[PDB]
Amino acid sequence: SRKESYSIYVYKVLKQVHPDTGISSKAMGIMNSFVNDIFERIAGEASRLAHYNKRSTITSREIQTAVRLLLPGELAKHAVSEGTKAVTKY
Amino acid sequence: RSRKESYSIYVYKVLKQVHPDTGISSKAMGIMNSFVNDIFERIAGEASRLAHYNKRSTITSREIQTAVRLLLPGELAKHAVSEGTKAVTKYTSAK
Amino acid sequence: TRSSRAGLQFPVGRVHRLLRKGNYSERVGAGAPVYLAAVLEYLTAEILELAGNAARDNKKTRIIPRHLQLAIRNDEELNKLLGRVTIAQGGVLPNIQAVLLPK
Amino acid sequence: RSSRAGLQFPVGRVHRLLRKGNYSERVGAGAPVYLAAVLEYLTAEILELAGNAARDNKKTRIIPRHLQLAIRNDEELNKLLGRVTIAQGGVLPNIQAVLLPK
Amino acid sequence: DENDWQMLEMLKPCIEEGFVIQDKEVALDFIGRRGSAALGIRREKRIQY
Amino acid sequence: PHRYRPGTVALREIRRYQKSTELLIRKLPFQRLVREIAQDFKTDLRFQSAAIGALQEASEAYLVGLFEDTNLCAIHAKRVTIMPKDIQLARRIRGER
Amino acid sequence: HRYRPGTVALREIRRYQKSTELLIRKLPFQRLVREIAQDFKTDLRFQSAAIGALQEASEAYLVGLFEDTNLCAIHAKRVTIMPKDIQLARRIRGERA
Amino acid sequence: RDNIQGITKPAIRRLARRGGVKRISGLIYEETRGVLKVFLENVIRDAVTYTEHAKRKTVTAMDVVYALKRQGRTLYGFGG
Amino acid sequence: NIQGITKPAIRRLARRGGVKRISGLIYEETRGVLKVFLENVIRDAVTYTEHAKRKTVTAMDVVYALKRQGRTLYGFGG
Repeated sequence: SRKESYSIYVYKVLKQVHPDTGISSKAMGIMNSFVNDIFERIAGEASRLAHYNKRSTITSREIQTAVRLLLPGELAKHAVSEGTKAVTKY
Repeated sequence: RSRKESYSIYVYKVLKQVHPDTGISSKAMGIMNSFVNDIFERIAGEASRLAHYNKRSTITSREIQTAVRLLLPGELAKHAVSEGTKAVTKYTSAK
Repeated sequence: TRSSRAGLQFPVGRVHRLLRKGNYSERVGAGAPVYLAAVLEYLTAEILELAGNAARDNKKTRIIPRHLQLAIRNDEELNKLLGRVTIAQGGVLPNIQAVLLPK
Repeated sequence: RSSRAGLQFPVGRVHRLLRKGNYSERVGAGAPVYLAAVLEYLTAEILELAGNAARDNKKTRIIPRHLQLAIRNDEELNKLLGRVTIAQGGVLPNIQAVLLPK
Repeated sequence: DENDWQMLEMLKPCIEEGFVIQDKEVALDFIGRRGSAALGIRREKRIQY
Repeated sequence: PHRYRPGTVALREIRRYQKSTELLIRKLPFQRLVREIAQDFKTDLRFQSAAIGALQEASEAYLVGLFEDTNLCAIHAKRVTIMPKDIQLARRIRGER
Repeated sequence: HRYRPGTVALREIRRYQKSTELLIRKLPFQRLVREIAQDFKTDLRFQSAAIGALQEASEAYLVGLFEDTNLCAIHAKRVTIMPKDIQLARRIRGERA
Repeated sequence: RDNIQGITKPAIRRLARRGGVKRISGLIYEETRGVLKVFLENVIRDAVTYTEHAKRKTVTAMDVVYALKRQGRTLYGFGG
Repeated sequence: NIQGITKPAIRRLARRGGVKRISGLIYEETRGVLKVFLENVIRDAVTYTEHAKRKTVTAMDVVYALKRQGRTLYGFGG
């Protein structure tokens, strides 16, 4: 049916990183499971923080400190920089 | 002066049922409160994932039943299903 | 209340409030927190049962948390559930490796 | 809003999944932007090592063997996804010290 | 006048404050975000307006 | 067409299988093992094949992890002949019973 | 007079598997925790409850670590531990990648 | 019947070689079969649990994935 | 600094852990593993505290940080 996936988005990512590199179906399934995993982890950790300070809504700041919680140092620092840049540009 | 909550009196009455000649330290009461909070959050999360992987949002007692059989080890969960079904029947047959 | 309407010691209303203020789904069914109260009370009943036997072990009347730790660790399934959760003031079992014993 | 963020992971579909997510009461308007940026950075961080793995064996289509090697060759991505196990993967080509004949 | 460094010197405020918009359609949108664009008008429609 | 000392076949199999990707336990005995344990909990099941392949994948993962820890215990014990008490130590320290 | 080795050692294993009171005492461990935390933000104030929780967690985690260390050191046919036992056990538990 | 011996001795040998084992004893095999059996017991218990609460007489791969998520040994690749 | 962790205290932890006889370099290895674990825990705790926008580490930040480790601790109301 209209089972929605993340196919064409990661295709555009791969075209904008290695512009002449193909990829298989099951590898795309692995990427799909990867994105859904990281999405549930960060959203669950954000919901935990929402309850831990009794704040019933979600801003970007919870997401920022959530990715501070999950990922270790260097990748976290780069992701914070990327998120702040995209947020300020938006 | 926020009015915080606990579980001291309810567990204390359960203790007075099954062990009447038995005291308790309040530190142990905090331990048991943390214990019940942990058990409660685990059962809540399993009920949550049941609701997600079933494409429904109406939590019956049946989802709570299957979460009880998942989270707990076997024979203890069998007695737990017994206790739960008995409480459901005794609460829903009467009012 | 609804508690004696099922004959327990754990409330239904507080649990029914917590199931909405945890946002664990949209709606909460009728008798499901009663079921959960029964499950919780059976669990803590078995725990405090073995805790009382542990209180009988060192011949004390008020339960100290060492008795809690030993009662959790001695049962097989209660060491299966609460194995990944250490307990404050818990300690460990009386454990001596027999291959270390002197002749 | 994808164009308003200049990114590629669509913030609107993220926003729809966050509304049906049981996560708070209300969802801000910049939080899915921030989240889609973090996910884009992680997918680029993996596909970079995937391209290097496909280049080390001179292969065009990236296979899940390349993915598994690319995950285990990083140190921080091993520390993240260590309790994750990818299908079709295999392991590192790994030989111990005392196993080789002297 | 390219040496008219004061011209540049009062410009650079404007350049570097508008620098937050580096392409066309988010600029048109930043306009519609004021320009009588009734909310809900989709982004490409707001830009048409 | 010759025989050499024991050990060359071992390292050759290590290289051949770390080069290789796919399944080591074959399909159909694994399917009948799954059906044996599955019928004992509920009668008359029906299966998706990809479910059984996922089971096989998880099984191979769990055994490979156990063998890695077992070989680390063995090389720690100044031995290469693994013995079942190595697997005893391994599944003790992972705490999974 | 003098006893034999193992008398005092196992006697204190018996004497120290009974009291759950903490052994790493308060103030030097507190100065250590403030030293560790100092390089995250300047001049952070502390509750006593967080210090007590980390003190309990530290002693419990090293109890579990020493259990797996001693099981390794006996399993490799020795009586006395050495730090590669700790390395082996931590390699098993998946802390070292 | 006897499908635990459907796990062959060369299969245990092959999985030892991929993992890196060089010297395989003879007492290892049935202990390995037993550990495989206990693992499959817990996994298929959770799988049948999710299947019965689905009220469907067929076990899906998605249920296997979700049960593995309940373990801590999460499998990607096959959906979910 | 690190040398509040005295030798006989590490010996006492070896006694409760089940160890009879101790080598020498166990001391430095214990200090290293102790420092690594406390670093991870205090980093998650101060991350919780910085989202709390407060200057003092709670007990609750410690409890939920050890929850995030998969090393849940009771006794302190979490």
